[PDB]
Amino acid sequence: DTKIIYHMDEEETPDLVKLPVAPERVTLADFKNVLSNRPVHAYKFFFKSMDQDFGVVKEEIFDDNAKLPCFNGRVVSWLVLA
Repeated sequence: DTKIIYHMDEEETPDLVKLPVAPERVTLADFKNVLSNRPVHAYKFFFKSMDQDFGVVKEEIFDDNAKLPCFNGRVVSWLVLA
């Protein structure tokens, strides 16, 4: 029910995936499990979100059970190595 586009440092273009789960209740784990071909543990994972005080920001999220920020119905992410 929910589509996250994500960016890689070493890719000309962003990827776009859809997860079964709903826009809420969708969590870092969901996203991670859809990336079986990638070495997930080596990455950091930032998500575009709206902070009520500073506006648009790239929020880092590290807990598998953390809901993912949605920017206008859309989850937008950046993967980075440690």
